[PDB]
Amino acid sequence: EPQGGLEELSGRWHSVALASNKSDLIKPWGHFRVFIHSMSAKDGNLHGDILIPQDGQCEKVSLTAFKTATSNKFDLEYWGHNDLYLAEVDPKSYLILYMINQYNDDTSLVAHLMVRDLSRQQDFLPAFESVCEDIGLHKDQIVVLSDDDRC
Repeated sequence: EPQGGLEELSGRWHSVALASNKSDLIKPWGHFRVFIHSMSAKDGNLHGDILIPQDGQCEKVSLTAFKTATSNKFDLEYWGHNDLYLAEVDPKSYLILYMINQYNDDTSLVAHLMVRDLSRQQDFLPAFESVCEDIGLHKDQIVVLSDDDRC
Protein backbone atom coordinates (compact mmCIF):
# COMPACT_ATOMS: atom_id res chain seq x y z
CA GLU A 1 0.00 0.00 0.00
CA PRO A 2 1.04 3.63 -0.51
CA GLN A 3 2.81 4.99 2.60
CA GLY A 4 3.89 8.53 1.66
CA GLY A 5 6.69 7.22 -0.59
CA LEU A 6 8.18 4.68 1.81
CA GLU A 7 6.79 1.77 -0.24
CA GLU A 8 9.30 2.51 -3.06
CA LEU A 9 12.15 1.35 -0.73
CA SER A 10 10.80 -2.20 -0.83
CA GLY A 11 12.61 -5.12 -2.48
CA ARG A 12 16.22 -6.24 -2.94
CA TRP A 13 19.29 -4.22 -1.96
CA HIS A 14 23.06 -4.90 -1.75
CA SER A 15 25.49 -3.55 0.86
CA VAL A 16 28.51 -1.66 -0.57
CA ALA A 17 30.13 0.29 2.29
CA LEU A 18 30.04 0.77 6.07
CA ALA A 19 31.50 3.51 8.28
CA SER A 20 31.84 4.05 12.04
CA ASN A 21 33.65 6.06 14.68
CA LYS A 22 34.47 2.64 16.24
CA SER A 23 36.24 0.45 13.67
CA ASP A 24 35.63 -2.76 15.65
CA LEU A 25 31.89 -2.44 14.93
CA ILE A 26 32.41 -2.85 11.14
CA LYS A 27 35.72 -4.70 10.70
CA PRO A 28 35.69 -8.53 10.55
CA TRP A 29 33.54 -10.06 13.35
CA GLY A 30 31.98 -6.66 14.17
CA HIS A 31 28.43 -6.33 15.53
CA PHE A 32 27.42 -4.03 12.66
CA ARG A 33 29.22 -5.93 9.89
CA VAL A 34 25.90 -7.17 8.57
CA PHE A 35 24.47 -6.97 5.07
CA ILE A 36 21.07 -6.07 3.67
CA HIS A 37 19.05 -8.65 1.76
CA SER A 38 15.62 -7.01 1.31
CA MET A 39 13.16 -4.53 2.79
CA SER A 40 9.39 -4.15 2.91
CA ALA A 41 7.37 -1.13 4.01
CA LYS A 42 4.18 -1.89 5.96
CA ASP A 43 2.06 0.34 8.22
CA GLY A 44 4.75 3.06 7.86
CA ASN A 45 7.45 0.80 9.36
CA LEU A 46 10.42 -0.60 7.42
CA HIS A 47 10.84 -4.35 7.82
CA GLY A 48 14.15 -5.80 6.69
CA ASP A 49 15.94 -9.08 6.30
CA ILE A 50 19.68 -8.90 7.01
CA LEU A 51 22.51 -11.39 6.53
CA ILE A 52 25.03 -11.95 9.32
CA PRO A 53 28.39 -13.43 8.22
CA GLN A 54 29.49 -16.26 10.53
CA ASP A 55 32.83 -16.94 8.86
CA GLY A 56 31.67 -19.65 6.48
CA GLN A 57 27.89 -19.67 6.68
CA CYS A 58 25.52 -16.72 7.06
CA GLU A 59 22.40 -16.28 9.22
CA LYS A 60 19.29 -14.46 7.97
CA VAL A 61 17.60 -12.27 10.64
CA SER A 62 14.44 -10.12 10.42
CA LEU A 63 14.31 -6.66 12.02
CA THR A 64 11.69 -3.89 12.16
CA ALA A 65 12.59 -0.21 11.91
CA PHE A 66 9.68 1.21 13.95
CA LYS A 67 8.24 4.50 12.66
CA THR A 68 8.40 7.64 14.78
CA ALA A 69 6.64 11.01 14.75
CA THR A 70 9.77 12.47 13.09
CA SER A 71 9.94 11.43 9.49
CA ASN A 72 13.02 9.69 8.11
CA LYS A 73 13.72 8.60 11.71
CA PHE A 74 13.09 5.06 13.04
CA ASP A 75 13.80 3.00 16.16
CA LEU A 76 15.88 -0.13 15.52
CA GLU A 77 16.73 -2.46 18.40
CA TYR A 78 19.98 -4.31 17.58
CA TRP A 79 23.01 -4.57 19.89
CA GLY A 80 21.37 -1.84 21.96
CA HIS A 81 19.00 0.94 20.95
CA ASN A 82 19.50 2.68 17.61
CA ASP A 83 18.04 5.93 16.31
CA LEU A 84 18.11 5.25 12.57
CA TYR A 85 18.04 8.06 9.99
CA LEU A 86 17.48 7.81 6.25
CA ALA A 87 20.00 10.40 4.93
CA GLU A 88 20.01 10.25 1.15
CA VAL A 89 17.88 7.96 -1.01
CA ASP A 90 17.00 7.30 -4.67
CA PRO A 91 14.65 4.28 -4.51
CA LYS A 92 15.75 3.18 -7.99
CA SER A 93 19.49 3.14 -7.23
CA TYR A 94 20.90 3.78 -3.72
CA LEU A 95 20.25 4.34 -0.04
CA ILE A 96 22.45 5.90 2.66
CA LEU A 97 21.45 5.63 6.31
CA TYR A 98 23.14 6.25 9.64
CA MET A 99 22.43 5.15 13.22
CA ILE A 100 23.27 6.48 16.69
CA ASN A 101 23.77 3.29 18.73
CA GLN A 102 23.34 3.25 22.53
CA TYR A 103 24.73 0.25 24.44
CA ASN A 104 25.14 0.54 28.25
CA ASP A 105 25.77 4.35 28.42
CA ASP A 106 28.19 4.19 25.41
CA THR A 107 27.20 5.68 22.07
CA SER A 108 28.57 5.06 18.56
CA LEU A 109 27.80 6.23 15.02
CA VAL A 110 27.39 3.72 12.16
CA ALA A 111 26.61 4.54 8.49
CA HIS A 112 25.67 2.20 5.63
CA LEU A 113 25.50 2.52 1.78
CA MET A 114 23.39 0.05 -0.23
CA VAL A 115 22.56 -0.14 -3.94
CA ARG A 116 20.01 -1.79 -6.21
CA ASP A 117 22.69 -2.96 -8.73
CA LEU A 118 26.29 -3.87 -7.83
CA SER A 119 27.44 -2.61 -11.25
CA ARG A 120 26.92 0.81 -9.60
CA GLN A 121 29.19 0.03 -6.60
CA GLN A 122 31.60 2.91 -7.45
CA ASP A 123 28.97 5.51 -8.42
CA PHE A 124 27.79 6.45 -4.90
CA LEU A 125 31.04 6.19 -2.97
CA PRO A 126 31.54 9.99 -3.27
CA ALA A 127 27.97 10.60 -2.00
CA PHE A 128 28.68 8.23 0.92
CA GLU A 129 31.96 10.03 1.76
CA SER A 130 30.05 13.35 1.82
CA VAL A 131 27.30 12.06 4.16
CA CYS A 132 30.00 10.57 6.42
CA GLU A 133 31.76 13.95 6.59
CA ASP A 134 28.42 15.72 7.36
CA ILE A 135 27.87 13.47 10.42
CA GLY A 136 31.51 13.77 11.63
CA LEU A 137 33.22 10.67 10.20
CA HIS A 138 36.36 10.78 8.03
CA LYS A 139 37.07 8.87 4.81
CA ASP A 140 39.60 6.56 6.50
CA GLN A 141 36.75 5.29 8.73
CA ILE A 142 34.93 3.80 5.72
CA VAL A 143 35.14 0.05 4.95
CA VAL A 144 34.30 -0.73 1.30
CA LEU A 145 32.82 -4.20 0.82
CA SER A 146 33.29 -6.65 -2.02
CA ASP A 147 31.79 -9.96 -3.21
CA ASP A 148 34.39 -11.76 -1.08
CA ASP A 149 33.02 -10.07 2.11
CA ARG A 150 29.32 -10.52 1.40
CA CYS A 151 26.91 -13.43 1.84
